[PDB]
Amino acid sequence: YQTFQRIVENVNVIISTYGEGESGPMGNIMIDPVLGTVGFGSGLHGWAFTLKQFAEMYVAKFAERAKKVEDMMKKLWGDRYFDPANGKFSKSATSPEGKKLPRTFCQLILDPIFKVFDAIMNFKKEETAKLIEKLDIKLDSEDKDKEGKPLLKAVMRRWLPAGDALLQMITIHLPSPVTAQKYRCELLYEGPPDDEAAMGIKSCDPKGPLMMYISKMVPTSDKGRFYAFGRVFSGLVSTGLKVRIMGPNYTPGKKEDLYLKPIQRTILMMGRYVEPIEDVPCGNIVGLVGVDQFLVKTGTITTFEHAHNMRVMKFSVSPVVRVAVEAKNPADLPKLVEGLKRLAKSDPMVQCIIEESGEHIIAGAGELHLEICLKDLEEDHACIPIKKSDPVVSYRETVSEESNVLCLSKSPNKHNRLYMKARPFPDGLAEDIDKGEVSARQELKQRARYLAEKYEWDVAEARKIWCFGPDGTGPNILTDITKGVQYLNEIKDSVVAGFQWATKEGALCEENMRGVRFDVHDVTLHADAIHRGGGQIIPTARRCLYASVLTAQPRLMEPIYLVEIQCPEQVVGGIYGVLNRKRGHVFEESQVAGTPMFVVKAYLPVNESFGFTADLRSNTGGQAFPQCVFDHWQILPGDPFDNSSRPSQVVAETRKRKGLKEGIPALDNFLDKL
Amino acid sequence: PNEIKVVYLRCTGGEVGATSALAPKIGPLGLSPKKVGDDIAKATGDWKGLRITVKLTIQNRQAQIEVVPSASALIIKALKEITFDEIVNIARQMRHRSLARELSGTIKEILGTAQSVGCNVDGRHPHDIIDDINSGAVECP
Amino acid sequence: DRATWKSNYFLKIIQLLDDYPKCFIVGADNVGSKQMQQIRMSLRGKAVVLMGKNTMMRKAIRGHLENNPALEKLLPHIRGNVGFVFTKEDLTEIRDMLLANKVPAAARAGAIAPCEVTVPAQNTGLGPEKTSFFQALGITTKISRGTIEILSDVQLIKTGDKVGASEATLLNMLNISPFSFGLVIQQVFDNGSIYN
RNA sequence: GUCUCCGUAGUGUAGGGUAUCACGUUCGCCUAACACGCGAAAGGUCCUCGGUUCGAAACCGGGCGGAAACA
RNA sequence: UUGAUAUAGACAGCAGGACGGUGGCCAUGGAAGUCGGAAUCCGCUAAGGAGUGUGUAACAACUCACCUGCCGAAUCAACUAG
Repeated sequence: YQTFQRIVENVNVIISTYGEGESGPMGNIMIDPVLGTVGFGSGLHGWAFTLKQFAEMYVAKFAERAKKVEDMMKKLWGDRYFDPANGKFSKSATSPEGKKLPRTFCQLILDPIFKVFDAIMNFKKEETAKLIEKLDIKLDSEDKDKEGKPLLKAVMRRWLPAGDALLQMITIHLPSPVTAQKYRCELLYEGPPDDEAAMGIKSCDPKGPLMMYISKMVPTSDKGRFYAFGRVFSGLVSTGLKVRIMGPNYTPGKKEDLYLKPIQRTILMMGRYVEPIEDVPCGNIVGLVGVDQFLVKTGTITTFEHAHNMRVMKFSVSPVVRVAVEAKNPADLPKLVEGLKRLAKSDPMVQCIIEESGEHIIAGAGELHLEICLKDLEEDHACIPIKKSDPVVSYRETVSEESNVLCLSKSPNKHNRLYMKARPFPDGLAEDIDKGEVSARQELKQRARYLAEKYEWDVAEARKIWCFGPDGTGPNILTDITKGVQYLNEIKDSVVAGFQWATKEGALCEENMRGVRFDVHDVTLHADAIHRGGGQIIPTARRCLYASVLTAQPRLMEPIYLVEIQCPEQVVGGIYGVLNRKRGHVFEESQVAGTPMFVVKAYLPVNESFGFTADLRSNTGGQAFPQCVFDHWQILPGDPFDNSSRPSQVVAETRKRKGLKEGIPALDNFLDKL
Repeated sequence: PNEIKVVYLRCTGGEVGATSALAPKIGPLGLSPKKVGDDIAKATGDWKGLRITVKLTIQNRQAQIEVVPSASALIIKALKEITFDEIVNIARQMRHRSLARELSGTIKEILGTAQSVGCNVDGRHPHDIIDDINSGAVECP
Repeated sequence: DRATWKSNYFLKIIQLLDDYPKCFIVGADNVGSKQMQQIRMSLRGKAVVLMGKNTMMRKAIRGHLENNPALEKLLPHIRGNVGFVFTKEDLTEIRDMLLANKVPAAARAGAIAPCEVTVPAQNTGLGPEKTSFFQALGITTKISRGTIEILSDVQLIKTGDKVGASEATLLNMLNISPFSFGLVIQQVFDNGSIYN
């Protein structure tokens, strides 16, 4: 009784602190052993029981039946005691004569089961025989011949079947759909309670607007198709009835994510067995066939033409753990993509995304979750041999400070020469770029005004913007300071193309840079237009730009990204420690309005994320909800120019995977003499 | 409790910072200030001093009084931009002066020695004056 | 430095004993440095406090006070832990303001508590996260208005007993004053005289 | 293991009194243009290190190597 | 053997106190005495190092040398070779 009471008080407390739905919209949620909403049994031995059954045969051995068992059901649980000497209960902890008694609970509930158990584990034969007739349970076949612990199981299973006990308990305590909708739809339908679908869902009138929501999608027997699982909330569904098919990104005023079709058949699911049914009215679960191709992950089904979407499900977990999936054989990529689509269609939380270099990334909750995903993928979703690897961390490059010298390049016919300079960015102007407050589409005068007023930007160069980096929108700016010179206007297209090639196709690891400025100082251009071709300038532009970026003490930066981790009070030290070992720090920690929950946000480098959730669970005892989103980039501390620095290891492995010359070239190939 | 008690201290200064500031991390001690509270705190706290600038915050329901301790460590860096003799004498006078005193000369040694890393009067280390504390050892009283 | 140190202590106490004609004996108990610092500050203008090992004064008075006799009775009067505060003004004023300067000596681990402090029944105001301490110590407390509330006063510790670690930290979080002690005062000396 | 020989333009090559040539790249002539051809330019601290003498890639000592030959 | 401490009371145990600038500078993703590059103070005292170690992401927390209480006579260290 002691352990039972602590367990049930603890569940009461932990439903009080979170489930603010106390008296009011649902009244008393409280879990309480008195009124039979708490059941006792051990599933290994097929038995379960509540106080109610013992109340019943106690009444029997002593309309109005319900109350006459309910009075002593209230009496039995609690601190109230019972005496055997007088065969009467007692609110006192001891007899009037002064002798203590065990409580009514133990004396009338756990004395009998223990008497049953000890006698059969110590093999007490005639005691068992007199108990069975004292327990007046039928003696069926096969139990009078065997013995031992299996006899224990069989006989007390026959005494208290779990089937009837839990069937009756759940029928009397859990609520049927009429009661469920009156307080469930406010978090189910985005539509106002005045719309026609709203009244249907509140009432569950199975003769009007068919409401549906497909959440689980279980695979079929064949291999590639599935059944769409969901519980009907309104209306009555039948075979082949034309119905709107809308998913999450659907908007009522648009046809996107909208489909108009019937269903193929209506199938009930039971265990491993299936059964078609003619029709299903409101309130209950069912599986459907033929809804496979026209839904993604999850969606809803509505007969009504104005019904909006249902509320998309929220997960405490996020697709945080990621692993790359590429086939063993290069000619399985379409097979693989059909596999990934099937996998993403099956489990309603995974995300399959193509990252910038093209890898196929499967993002999920935990390592075991992902493990099951790729197991099913390599078995049935694609049935194709697979190769596994962590996601590759992509890196952007930058310069620490200004290039020391004015870099010079010569055309391969030596008819032209280039003078230019390089700078880093004083602040996160690249962040304003990605935000969009500075962009190519922005006009020259107004963008110039913004730059001059906000970042002390040169007014002379205010009208001298040339390029905005990769694709003309990237976080790299090229301008010109060359004064009064003439054929440079015919070099601009070539220099812009060269700078584009340089930024997209980089220098140290052949990657994109971020937050770097380039200004061309002086140019000596051959008079005629034929000797300074694009194949004669653009290579020189890239040479000179690589020269500059090497001369300026080059640097590397890592995608340090935000981890929003949900955690209770007791193991904030755990997240502190794990972020510390993984080069991470919290910048935002706060308490939530409930009580036990801490919402905590910390910076963490992406390359440190592999296995991060695993050790997080290890140090938290499985008490962490590590949401992960990208935050920003930041300078990687070490200087790649030294070999013994961690950037040097990054650049080496990145060059290795990109299959290039491991050695960084010296300034000889980029910088040339006059 | 004087209608509010958020008297705990803060250790940011110089630039406003704001976003770089720890206001999100020290929100729930008073729960009132938030970013507007941080900004109004630093508007009066931008200057005086120019350092970590430890401050003691006394709430005003919505606003706060960020009284700065006259920390010798803070003020010396606030004064250097060098002899600063009468200035450091005056700075010693403006603090609570207690510093486990026996005499004014005790705090004089303490605050003319506190900047053993910030140098001292012109071309001498902040120790010779401490040994020969005679020039105005009674100048404060 | 030790030899010159002892020489200096002899000399300073000798000079200050020649200077102050009347003194008063204090027992420096298990007292913090903060409280001694603060009283020595409060006493700084009017009196002087000092102490060390309880025997340099013994040798000093027994070997250097023959020329100033009637300074022999302290010899059996200073034993154990002791403190000397030498003052010039009236005795009664010093007595009253010293017994007035009180400090809330906390409930440190492993200390005797000759006082009976029992927790009453009131709303502590604490957040709903520290109830584990009370539930371990045997107090049933339910959250009220978002605050920890103790339903009934229950006895905590008697006199002259040993205090528990979780109990000690309980007293610490509640901030209610445990056994408090500053300067414990035994004997007074006034030019050849003994009193309370 | 010992012994013998040898470490040079990108590549390979010969060689005390400032590294030759071939190809490699650029290159400029010729051609309608390519090819071809020719020309120049660039290009190796001569394996490293210690010594020796006015000075050493050379001469003498080591260390590495590589190659055989014996064992 | 060499040195050191010790009635001005060691050694050892048990009990106390071990503070302000200062969460010293510069490093910072976080470094408060303790990840580190430098400087190395003073007030108070009996005493406290801008720090012995443990520890915290840091705090916090202890711990130490520093001094004091009981304790009242010798003790302790580095070597040496039988």
